[PDB]
Amino acid sequence: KEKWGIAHIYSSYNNTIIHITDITGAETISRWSGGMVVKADRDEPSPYAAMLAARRAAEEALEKGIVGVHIRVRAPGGSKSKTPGPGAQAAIRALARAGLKIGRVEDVTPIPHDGTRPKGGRRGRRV
RNA sequence: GCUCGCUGGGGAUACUGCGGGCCUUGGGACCGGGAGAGGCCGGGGGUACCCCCGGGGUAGGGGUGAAAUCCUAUAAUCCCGGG
Ligand SMILES: [Mg+2]
Ligand SMILES: [Mg+2]
Ligand SMILES: [Mg+2]
Ligand SMILES: [Mg+2]
Repeated sequence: KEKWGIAHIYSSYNNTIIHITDITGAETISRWSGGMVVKADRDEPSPYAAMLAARRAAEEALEKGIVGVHIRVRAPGGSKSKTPGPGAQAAIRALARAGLKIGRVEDVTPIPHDGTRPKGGRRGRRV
């Protein structure tokens, strides 16, 4: 019939991770991060690295019989920043261009209802 | 005039003081329908985060203006089921 999977995208200011699993999430199909396609630590969160990683993951998934994916994109969340980095949209676009169909798209960033205390003291980073 | 201070008598009753009588406006008591993260005690929850166990996967993760220390083949980061 139709084999559909899930693409988990983890986007921060330092890196990007693209992880394709099956429909239930318990079996991993492919997994690629920004540090596996570039040489400079400064280029890990760039959109171009996201495109490269997404292309590699999409090819590996396509060779195994996956047809389309639903997308779940997240920032670090918690007591860290709630906003996704610059590589999320580039990752989303590259998956479609590689040949996979796209289902529904939603963000699953974990948000606290007044949880724990963040780092930096009561004055924050002083730079 | 000064020693602005003392003392024997007579007169007045507006104000202050003292005694008596009569009030309700200030203050207090009580009744009615409502408002509020005011306080104390008991019970039930919400996501988030950390650690441990089991399944998948394999070479990086993290962090900076740029790096390094640090974590990772005793299988990390990431995903799933539980405590
Ligand atoms: Mg890296
Ligand atoms: Mg410190
Ligand atoms: Mg300075
Ligand atoms: Mg395991």
